Amino acid sequence: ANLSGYNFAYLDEQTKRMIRRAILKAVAIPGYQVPFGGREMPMPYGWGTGGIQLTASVIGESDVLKVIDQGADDTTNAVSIRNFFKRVTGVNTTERTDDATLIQTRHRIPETPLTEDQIIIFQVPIPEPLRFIEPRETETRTMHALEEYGVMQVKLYEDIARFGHIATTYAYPVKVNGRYVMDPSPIPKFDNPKMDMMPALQLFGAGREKRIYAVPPFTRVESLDFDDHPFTVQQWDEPCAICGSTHSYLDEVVLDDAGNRMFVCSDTDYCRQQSEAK
Amino acid sequence: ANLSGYNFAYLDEQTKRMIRRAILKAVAIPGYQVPFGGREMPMPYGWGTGGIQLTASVIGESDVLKVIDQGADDTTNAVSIRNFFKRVTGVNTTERTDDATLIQTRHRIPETPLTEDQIIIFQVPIPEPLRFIEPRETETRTMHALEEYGVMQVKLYEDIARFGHIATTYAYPVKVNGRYVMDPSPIPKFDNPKMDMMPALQLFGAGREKRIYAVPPFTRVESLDFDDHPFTVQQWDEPCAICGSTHSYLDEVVLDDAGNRMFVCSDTDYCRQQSEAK
Amino acid sequence: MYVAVKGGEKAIDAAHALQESRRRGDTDLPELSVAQIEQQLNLAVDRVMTEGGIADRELAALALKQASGDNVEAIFLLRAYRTTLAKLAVSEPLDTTGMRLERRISAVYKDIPGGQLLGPTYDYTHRLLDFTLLANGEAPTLTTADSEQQPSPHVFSLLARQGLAKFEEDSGAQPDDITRTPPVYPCSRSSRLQQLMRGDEGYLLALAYSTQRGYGRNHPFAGEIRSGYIDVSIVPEELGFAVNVGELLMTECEMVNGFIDPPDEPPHFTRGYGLVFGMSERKAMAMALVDRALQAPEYGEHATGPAQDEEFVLAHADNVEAAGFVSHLKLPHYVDFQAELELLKRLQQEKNH
Amino acid sequence: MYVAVKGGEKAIDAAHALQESRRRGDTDLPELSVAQIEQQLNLAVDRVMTEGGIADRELAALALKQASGDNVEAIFLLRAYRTTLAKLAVSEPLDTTGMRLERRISAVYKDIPGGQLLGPTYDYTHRLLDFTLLANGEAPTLTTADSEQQPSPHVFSLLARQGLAKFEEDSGAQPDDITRTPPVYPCSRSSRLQQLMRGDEGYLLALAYSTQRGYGRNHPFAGEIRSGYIDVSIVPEELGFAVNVGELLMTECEMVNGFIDPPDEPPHFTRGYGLVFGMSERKAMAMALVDRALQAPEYGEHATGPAQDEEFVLAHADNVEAAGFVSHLKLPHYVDFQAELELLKRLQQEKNH
Amino acid sequence: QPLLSVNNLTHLYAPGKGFSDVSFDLWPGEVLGIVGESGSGKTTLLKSISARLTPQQGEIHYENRSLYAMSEADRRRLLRTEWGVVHQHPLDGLRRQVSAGGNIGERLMATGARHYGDIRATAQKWLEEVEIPANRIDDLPTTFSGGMQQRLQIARNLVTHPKLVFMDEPTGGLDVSVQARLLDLLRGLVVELNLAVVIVTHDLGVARLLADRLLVMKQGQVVESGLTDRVLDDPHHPYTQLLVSSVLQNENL
Amino acid sequence: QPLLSVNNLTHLYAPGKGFSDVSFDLWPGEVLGIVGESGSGKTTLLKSISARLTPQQGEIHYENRSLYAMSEADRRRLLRTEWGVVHQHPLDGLRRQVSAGGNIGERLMATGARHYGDIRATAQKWLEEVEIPANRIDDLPTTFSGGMQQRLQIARNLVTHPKLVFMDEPTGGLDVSVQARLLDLLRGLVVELNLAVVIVTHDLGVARLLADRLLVMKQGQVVESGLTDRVLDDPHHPYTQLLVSSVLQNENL
Ligand SMILES: Nc1ncnc2c1ncn2[C@@H]1O[C@H](COP(=O)(O)OP(=O)(O)O)[C@@H](O)[C@H]1O
Ligand SMILES: Nc1ncnc2c1ncn2[C@@H]1O[C@H](COP(=O)(O)OP(=O)(O)O)[C@@H](O)[C@H]1O
Ligand SMILES: O=P(O)(O)OC[C@H]1O[C@@H]2OP(=O)(O)O[C@@H]2[C@@H]1O
Ligand SMILES: O=P(O)(O)OC[C@H]1O[C@@H]2OP(=O)(O)O[C@@H]2[C@@H]1O
Ligand SMILES: [Mg+2]
Ligand SMILES: [Mg+2]
Ligand SMILES: [Zn+2]
Ligand SMILES: [Zn+2]
Ligand SMILES: [Zn+2]
Ligand SMILES: [Zn+2]
Repeated sequence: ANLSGYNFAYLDEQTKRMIRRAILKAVAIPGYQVPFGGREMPMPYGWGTGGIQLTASVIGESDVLKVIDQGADDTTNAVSIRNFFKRVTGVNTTERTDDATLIQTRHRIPETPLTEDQIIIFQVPIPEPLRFIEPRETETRTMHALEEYGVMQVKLYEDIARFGHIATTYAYPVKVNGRYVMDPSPIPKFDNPKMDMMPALQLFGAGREKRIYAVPPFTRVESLDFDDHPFTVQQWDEPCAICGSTHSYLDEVVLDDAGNRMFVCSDTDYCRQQSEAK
Repeated sequence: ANLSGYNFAYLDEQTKRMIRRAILKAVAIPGYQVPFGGREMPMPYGWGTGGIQLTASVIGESDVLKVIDQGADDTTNAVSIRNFFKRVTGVNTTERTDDATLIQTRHRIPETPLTEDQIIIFQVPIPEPLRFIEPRETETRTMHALEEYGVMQVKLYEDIARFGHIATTYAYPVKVNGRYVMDPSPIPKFDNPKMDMMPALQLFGAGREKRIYAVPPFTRVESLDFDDHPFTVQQWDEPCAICGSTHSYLDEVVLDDAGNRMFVCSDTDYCRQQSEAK
Repeated sequence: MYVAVKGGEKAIDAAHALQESRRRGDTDLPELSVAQIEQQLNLAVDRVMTEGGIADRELAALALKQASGDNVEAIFLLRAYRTTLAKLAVSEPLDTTGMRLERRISAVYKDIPGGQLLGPTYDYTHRLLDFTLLANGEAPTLTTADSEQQPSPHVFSLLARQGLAKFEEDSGAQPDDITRTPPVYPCSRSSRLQQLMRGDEGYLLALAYSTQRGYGRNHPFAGEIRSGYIDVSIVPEELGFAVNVGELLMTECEMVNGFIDPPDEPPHFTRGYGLVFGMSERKAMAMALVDRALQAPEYGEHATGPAQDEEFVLAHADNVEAAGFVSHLKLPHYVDFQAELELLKRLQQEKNH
Repeated sequence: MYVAVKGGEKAIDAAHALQESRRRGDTDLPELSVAQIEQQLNLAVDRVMTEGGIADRELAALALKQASGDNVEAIFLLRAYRTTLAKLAVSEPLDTTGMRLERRISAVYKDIPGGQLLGPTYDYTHRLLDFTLLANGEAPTLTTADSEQQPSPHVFSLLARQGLAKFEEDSGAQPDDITRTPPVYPCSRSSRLQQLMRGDEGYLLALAYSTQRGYGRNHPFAGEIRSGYIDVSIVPEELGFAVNVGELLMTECEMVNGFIDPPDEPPHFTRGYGLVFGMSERKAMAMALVDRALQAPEYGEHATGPAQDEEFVLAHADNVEAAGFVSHLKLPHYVDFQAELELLKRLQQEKNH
Repeated sequence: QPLLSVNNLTHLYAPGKGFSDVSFDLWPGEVLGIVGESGSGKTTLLKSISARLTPQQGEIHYENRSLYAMSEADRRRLLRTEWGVVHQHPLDGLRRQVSAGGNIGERLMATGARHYGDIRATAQKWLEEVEIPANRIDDLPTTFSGGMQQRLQIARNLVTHPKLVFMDEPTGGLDVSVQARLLDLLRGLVVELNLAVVIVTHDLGVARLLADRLLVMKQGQVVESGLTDRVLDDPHHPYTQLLVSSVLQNENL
Repeated sequence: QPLLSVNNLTHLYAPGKGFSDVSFDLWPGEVLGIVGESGSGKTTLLKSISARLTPQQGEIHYENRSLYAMSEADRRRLLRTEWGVVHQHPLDGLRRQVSAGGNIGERLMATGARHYGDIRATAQKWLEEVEIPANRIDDLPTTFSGGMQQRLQIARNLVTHPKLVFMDEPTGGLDVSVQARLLDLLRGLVVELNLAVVIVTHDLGVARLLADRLLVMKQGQVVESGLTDRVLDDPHHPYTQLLVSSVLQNENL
């Protein structure tokens, strides 16, 4: 339970309510960056404050919280955030995706498909998919308002002309509900397909940049691409060195100074499930 | 004498010699900003470090040092600099212009005409007269090299077109030896005439900006102006409230909250001389 | 074969223990007290209060102690602590004319009503390292003058009465609160000043310095700098009349800027404003300079420096955000970097084909 | 009639005495020791050493004590003290591969040879004000692991061996020394790095942050951050062979930056470098980010942010210069302001004619 | 019904700078040339009727919809997919840091094109249409000559086959041969695709060969209008007579 | 002896971009026309011969002094007081934040003028010379139309009565009436003051009425040169024939 001297989930009720109104607006306007009066957390800005605030505003006593970073529950920041939530809520926690009611993640969508009533909360550094093309909010806001997305299409076409490929490899922009160009957070392109027509509700929090957006269940999410340069996901020549999976995003572990390396699933829960199956 | 544990004049001999070579080059190239490897002083950058370094590199045991700020010897920074020099050199000091062999000043040239063998050392924040027109050194250096002074003339003409007068009132640019446009330090326009064909050597130090320049004795110094908008000096409707002088730069002393004020000479030594004459 | 193991929690705990031990340092030395930091490192405390958002000297000193003197970490600690507290009141507007002066200076006139009161300052000191501080010493026995505080009207009031400057009038506009609503560019001057007060001291100092060097010049003169105690009053709903809850040590800076010649009024000086907790002044001066720079849209000024670029200045001013996001690169980024590596390897293979 | 009187010297002396008394604070509290500041406020000391130019922890702590915790004033004190000392030697180039590691992390790979060594860090702490520090406490009894330091090759070496990055080669070029010759823009990378190491932490942090937000993006990943003890060696003329004069605690940051595709070589990651005294890292990270940003002319990059504007960044980076020039406005400016006033009064009279 | 209808349109920066009380219609497959004194308000009018400058008075109706009563989103959608705008300064209509191929392909992708190869092929074909070598596709416009930039802008604004193109002095910086190529291209587009054009020009030969009607502008006022040949050969207003008399006469050998 | 002498001048950004092996003379009181295909190297050549682009090969002699063997200071002094340069884009030859009066008066003050009233009067007189109202003197060029900016640039570069003026398409953005005014002004300056002009133009009428000789440039090479009338009426090179045939013929009523 909550026995730390702080309000449940550490946010005062006013902040929770403001964030909840923001969440509802975001759901009603898929892909649109809803500004919200976010607060400074015990974690520094840029270390997951937006996801922390979203989880604190949605989480209840019966929720089973899963926190992952780089697809792993044992990552330093995942451990920190999960311990904070255990302190200020007392909720049950799990590393198993299929048992989680709330999944707060940084840069991965779990390999295990999500299910109805699950909520996955993404930590987002840059909520504006046009930011690296247009650094100014004064311009990107108008571009989203008027659906003026040409600079993005020009960026993609110039990337193809220069390198023969789209240069963006993670946070790959996606069109949501046929209207809004949205940043999917720093997930690798491997995970973007999972966002399309998913039974779980997706929430996205950028605490430093003060934005919340959402993709409701069963919403179209299509990565920007070309017919002759179709969206392609990361591939590796090796399977997971532990579970042998060929269908998972792999992380490269450098073993020695002589160039010896191995590749292992970024999704440690999926890796454990695969290893137990065999 | 010097009994403080520091080298005479606080600078090591290498720094004095480098500054002395810079001074000689500046003299040979009137108006040209000579870069020099200036050092951090006990006074913050922007509080007279360049003048301090120049005086330390030129001063000797038999010199009679006069230090003034706003024309007054008793000004806070003047007292500080003079006390520092008394500590690290032990030289005789004076408030009388005609008895000084070295005069270090901030924003005034004394009303008392200077004489042969006197050196007046100006503290300069911005040694580049084109800086407020062109903030970049990469451009102003070339403009001085190629004698490309049009932006300054355009600034003056645009000032006349806008306000009917040249907007600059202190640090008024001057052409030196018919060639170099030079910043005279933030002395008022009132003092610029005194620089023309003066028997004393004028040195200018910008420690923060790392420049030294010079006007040798008996060198032409002409303020940039127009025939129909000739160089005009500051004027006041009142004489000095103390000595009654009408020929001195006046400072405005606010006496009460009801708008009562008086005007008194900025040159306190000149004011004392005038008051003693009457 | 390789098996995953749990190392995150214990490594984190060990790292935090190491940091706490380093903070304590040599146990032969007595542990620093928060009172000592508050009293003897008071300028660091001033900065931590101003940028953390809470004017509580003890809390700022506590944050500094906890942060091992890291001003950025202490500022973040105080700022985060702010989130846990309830807003019990909103003060009546401060009235700096009622300040009990520790220091009052003006660069624009040699002497002014109320005089040049240097107060406690390092100005005009010779910055020579004082090695006598390596051992205990005796503080100077202060000399004393008359105890009366002479009337010290604001210099800008004397400027405005002459018509040289414009009085800052209050139309009753409701201030914007960037702590409750995220900033919307272009921001009102109230929002800009709130953000500047919370901004990084070094960043704003560098911006103001660039303005002094021609990158968006505003021709500034230090019209007045005051440092002293100002009373804080509230109007509680319980009682319905104003109550004085105490006083705060604050520094206020009013800068004269470049005059303007508007079409239908006499030409007059522009102005900038800075306000900070404590005695440290340069933050207030830089705040006034950058406030004037960001006033460019009001005056139709053609920007010549980044200090006039509102979004660039304000979006990167808060060192909580900037330090957090720069430090976040320390976080594991190997998924992303693997996505980058895959692309780069394919590009190299294609080029070498 | 009015007669001038002498007030400057006595007012200055009184002001300095007031500042010294404020620095001492309440005499009931024991006076802070420089050793205490060195040990327990070690991150402030790290910043003061890095920006003051002298890696002497005791001197930095002394400056902090003398500056009442004002990091800017302490930095200036140390920098000024540098001028009074003779250069007895020039070190042989540092070899960071020989560092005795207190901390070593890499964001680009989950695990690396030598491991992720978090060391003493505030990273992953919950920034909740620790009120137990208001009273004396007991530092944690540190747990212990194996004492051997595993081989920790630089991550960039592993990148370059794969061809993903370019080794930083030494052609024997003589470094520029901005302490002996004023900078000449455009500056060499050696001069730029020397200036960045001396630069204001907050200014450079804000610039790096702006680069992360699209104002001159460089796609950075924290390839490696190390903090530890590195030996310093010299070659005295008396003996003619190298002697180890001791070791310094230093932090080194290597950033992997956005890859490039040069016309006649495989595409590869760019890189940035940061190096500071002590444990404080964010200065090193910001230094690497801004170093990469200022590498734009080498890579023919079209500037999209002020962080890429070499003169704007470097000319205003040194907080000694910036703080000094911003503070100088406190100096009397009444002669210049009188000139300004005369012009403005004439303009008003002419307009009102 | 007119494709574009302008009634009592006015926009004045000051008393005489801009245009005042301008009315005209335009239909598909028609060219409205605009000629007159430099500084007469032609560029201002072209901006106003192209949804780039809100008029102080009057109304603009496009397909029977008031132009400035629409949402900003609708106006930008028109300017992206429906309209073409050729600026007096070519770089104002180009992306400086985007290749010529990208400058052309932005418009195609705005119309739903999503095949990179087809977009590039169309861009090369249109570069050859305006006599820009197809091997300049990946070069930035900053490396182009003034006339090359002008032709790139024209190709960019014609690639989507818009229903209405506003052009400000499109022949500026063009040699007579490539000018003739451009005139033939525009005439063919107008006759075949029913394209409508509003062209500001100072070359009365281009106006005569291209414009179906003319507007003569002096000091912000349309002083004469009607059939192009009638205006040029039978001018009634003194300024139009002066303008036609100032034409540089040529001789036949 | 020729005022300007160009021998084997070459500057190529790439194999075909720019100009190669260009030689010609110019004397006082003469006008060298430069015509040719857009992108043929005319602006590049004009920059090179006007001390703005160092050639890779060849020599330029001004009054028997090698142009690029001189110091940079001497070249800038020539461009300040001796020469005039009219850019293809007018704003490139103007100070955006400086009024028209200041833009003109900069050149006068560069020649030693130091009377504000006389400078302003001369600026107004030259504004009226190019048919810009004298009440626009204090307006910034950003508020000027393209043709107004062009004429301001011309006035700025002619006010000092230079011995040599390089012009890149100076008639761009000008109506035919003000174009005729400008042609008369330039012809008068050339005949009276012995001004020499190198004018790049795409209007063959202006070249015929103004240029004494012509150079025809194709792909960076002078393919034909000689007396203007001979080149235009008796072209030998195929490209020159194509160019003259592309001229828009007019009719006399
Ligand atoms: N931004 C502006 N501010 C003030 N006046 C302007 C502005 N833009 C154009 N003008 C003036 O409006 C008039 C019309 O300009 P324009 O329509 O560009 O002429 P043109 O028909 O030659 O293109 C000109 O006299 C010009 O000086
Ligand atoms: N900076 C540059 N880089 C590369 N090519 C250029 C550059 N500037 C011009 N060019 C090329 O050189 C050729 C000559 O250009 P220019 O002399 O401007 O032609 P014009 O005769 O039409 O003025 C053109 O084909 C152009 O694309
Ligand atoms: O602004 P916040 O506090 O909500 O942090 C959001 C994200 O910003 C950082 O960048 P990242 O994507 O690498 O991961 C970090 C973090 O998850
Ligand atoms: O750079 P430094 O240290 O040599 O200081 C030169 C000048 O810079 C400041 O500006 P100021 O003219 O008001 O007076 C001060 C000082 O005299
Ligand atoms: Mg026009
Ligand atoms: Mg050209
Ligand atoms: Zn696996
Ligand atoms: Zn007097
Ligand atoms: Zn990140
Ligand atoms: Zn000053």
